[PDB]
Parts: sequence; C-alpha cells; structure tokens
Amino acid sequence: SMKIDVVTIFPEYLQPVGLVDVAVHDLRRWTHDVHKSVDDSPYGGGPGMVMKPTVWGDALDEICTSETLLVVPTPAGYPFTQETAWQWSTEDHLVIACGRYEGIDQRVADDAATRMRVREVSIGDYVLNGGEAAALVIIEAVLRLVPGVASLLEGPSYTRPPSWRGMDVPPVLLSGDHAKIAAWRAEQSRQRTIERRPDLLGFDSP
Amino acid sequence: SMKIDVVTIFPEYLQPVRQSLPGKAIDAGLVDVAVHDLRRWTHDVHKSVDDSPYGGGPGMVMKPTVWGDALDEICTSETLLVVPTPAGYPFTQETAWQWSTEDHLVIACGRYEGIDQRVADDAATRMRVREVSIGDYVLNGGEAAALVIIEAVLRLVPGVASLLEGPSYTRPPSWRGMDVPPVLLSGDHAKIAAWRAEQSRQRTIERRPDLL
Ligand SMILES: Nc1cc(-c2ccc3ccn(Cc4ccc(CN5CCCCC5)cc4)c3c2)n[nH]1
Ligand SMILES: Nc1cc(-c2ccc3ccn(Cc4ccc(CN5CCCCC5)cc4)c3c2)n[nH]1
Repeated sequence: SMKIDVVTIFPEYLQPVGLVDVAVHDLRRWTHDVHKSVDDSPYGGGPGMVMKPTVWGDALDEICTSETLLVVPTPAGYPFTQETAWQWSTEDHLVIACGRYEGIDQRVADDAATRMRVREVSIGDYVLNGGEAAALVIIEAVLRLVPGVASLLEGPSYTRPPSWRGMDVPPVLLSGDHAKIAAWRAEQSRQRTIERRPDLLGFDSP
Repeated sequence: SMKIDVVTIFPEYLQPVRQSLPGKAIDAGLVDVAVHDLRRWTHDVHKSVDDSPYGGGPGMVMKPTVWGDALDEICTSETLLVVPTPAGYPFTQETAWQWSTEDHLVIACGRYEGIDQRVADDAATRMRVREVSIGDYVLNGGEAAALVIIEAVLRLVPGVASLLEGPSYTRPPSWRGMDVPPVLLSGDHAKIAAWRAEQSRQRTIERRPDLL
C-alpha cells in the first residue's frame, strides 16, 4: 500500500504510469492569475527561467503531510540508485515535484524540509528537459519492489532456437549441469562488469 | 536532421515524447520519432515475443527470431542501434552529445528479463550497437530508458560540466521567512559568479564527492 502524487505542469506526460495509487496533479491549478504564470527570471542573472516558490508552496501545502517523502528530481541531486529504490519501496506516501524551465526556486525544497523529509535526487549524469521522465523512472524502479508486486552487471541471456543465423547458444547452457551453468554465469557477469563498469569492482573508469 | 525509431511491445508508452515534439521541428524535417509494435514481426498466431531462458532461471527472455526480423526491416548500415539494459555501458551527457549528431537512432526496448544476446551480436556485424544503462537501478523494461535517452539527446539538437549546478532563485525576494541570498542582488557580477562557483563546489562535495 503506497500513494504516489506527481505534481507537474505537463500532466499528460505521466500517462505511461490496488497495492498502489498514483495521482497526477497540474501545478497550474494552484495559480491565481489568468496567465497562470509559474515561472520568472533568475535573481543574479543567467539563461532561462526559474519556477516561482509561491505556486509550489501552495500545491505542496495541500498534498503533503509531515509523513510525506518529497522527491525532487534535479540534475544536481543525490544519486538515485537501486538502494534508494529499496528504501522508498516501503514508504506510505511519495510526492514527486517535477520541475520544468531551468528548475525550481531552491526555497521550495528548503522550506519543505522544515516540515517533511525531502530528497533532491538525480537519476543519472545527463540533463533532461524536466522532472517528468525522472518521475516515470523513479516510479518504475520503486513500484516493482513494493511487497506484493547486486554490485555486478548481469551476463547475457538466451532462448530458443539453440542455433540462429549460425550463432549458437553457449553449449554449457544446454548441458543441464546446474553447477557448471552457475559458474559460467558468474564468470560472464564479472567479465561484463570489468568491461563496462570497472568502477563497480573498484577500478578506474575509462 | 535525425530519425528515431523505437521498437517496443508497449508503443503507447512513447506517446508522450512523440507529442512533445514542436511542430516547427517536424515541419522543417529536423526530427521524426516513429514507434513500432514489436508484435508486428511475430511469426505465430499467439504473437509470441518471449520464451524460457536456456540454463534455467526465473523470468522469460525475448525471442531472437522476432527481434531479428524487426531490426532487419527498420535498420540500415548507417543506424546506431541503442539497446537499453541494466547491464549496459553508462549513458551520460557525453553520450548524449555524441548521439545528437547521428542521422538514425533505433531504440530496441526489451521487456521480461531482456533480449537474447544474439540479437545484438548479430546486429553488431553490420551496424554500430550500443548497449547502455541510464542508471544503477532496475526498470521493468527499456521504454522509460528510451524516454530518457530521447529527451537527453534531442534537447541537444538545435531547434528540437565537472561540478553540480548550484541553487537558483527568483521573486519574491522573501518567502516563508527565507531571503534570496543578498549577493545575487548586489550588481557585483564578478562576485556573483564566484559565489555561484562556491555553491557548486560545496554541493558537489556534499552530494557527489566522486566528481572531485
Ligand atoms: N538526473 C536528471 C534530472 C534532470 C532534471 C530534473 C528536473 C528538471 C527541471 C528542469 N530541468 C531541465 C534543466 C535543468 C537545469 C538546467 C541548468 N542547467 C544545469 C545543467 C547544465 C545545463 C544548465 C537546464 C535545464 C530538469 C532536469 N535531468 N537529469
Ligand atoms: N538502466 C536500466 C535499464 C533497465 C532495463 C532496460 C531494458 C530492460 C528489459 C527488461 N528489463 C527488466 C529486467 C532486466 C533484467 C532483470 C534481471 N536482472 C538480473 C539480476 C540483477 C537484477 C536484474 C530483471 C528485469 C529491462 C531493464 N533497467 N535499468
């Protein structure tokens, strides 16, 4: 049993989303002007626009409680990893605040943290157009761990036919020897890990 | 100009990002994103795309025969074939920049427990293949990764660094007892730049020490 509220200026984006309820809210619902303005130019200068804290404050006041875990996707966040997904999988209430433009006024998260637990997180070292794709990633990774639903890369998998275009499934996998298969898979995992993610085994990255 | 083809058993998953393309980029022939249902290339009445893994284990593996036909039809020799996987090379902003100059990306989205390895191995004998991961967590399939990759790449296509970025602020100058840092209102633009650099350094130390 988990409730996830997603707040966004693009609710349509979240369409790809009884053990869990997922609600999507249009941030602009909490505006008061006819222009429904949620952004403004940054103090101190710079390109693009920043989301005003006022509208966010009103939205989160309505949706959050002191028990809420507020998740704020940002390229400057703490890394979201499998460990994080396991941790959040046992939470009662996630609220995901999706930014657009060049991000959200820092006081939204700072103020919220006086009232609830707040987690500014990055899903990877690349820049998205906004938090919505990150919300989908976080929701996917967490929900598959929810009850009722390691440091190595997985090796290759195969299925029928045993030969295809002159490419054979590795013979050990057809041998029925559970121990030999286990050993081979363990070796494949470690070789793939040293090739693709040597950092996971404590070596320098390329 | 770039064409992106996405192959998936859940084509509706990619409907958001297709819609989110500005008409001007499409009209200019700058970008085209097409989404294909993998089951179009199935061989049997049951439209089977998955089968049990050799060597045993849980879950199912996607059939090479179906994928082989799909990629045969969709790919050319100039294609960059992108295969999301939790066991992939890391997709980063450097990767996004590189792929932003490609003419044709094909993204093969797996489900179940992944795709028979011979699909990528065979494809790699006549095109460039990139098995990539978007982060150290496990998704249910490649579609969310495709969304991420498409967004990260396309925002680098015109008209479609070492440290973490610091905090941003806008009006009002005071909100819930919190003032915007006075330096940002100082009109001392060299000082502002130095303040922002220190915020960046501090945030990187706190959140991502690995980057230093
Ligand atoms: N892991 C991850 C999370 C996100 C994410 C999350 C939320 C929002 C809200 C808006 N954006 C787009 C954006 C954010 C910041 C900038 C400023 N920028 C700093 C980095 C270099 C370029 C200049 C520009 C555009 C977001 C991006 N991307 N990747
Ligand atoms: N960066 C990233 C990309 C993906 C991604 C991409 C494509 C597919 C296709 C299917 N899945 C789901 C899946 C794959 C493998 C396993 C088994 N595996 C063995 C032990 C270790 C834990 C997992 C389980 C489920 C995919 C997942 N997730 N995260």
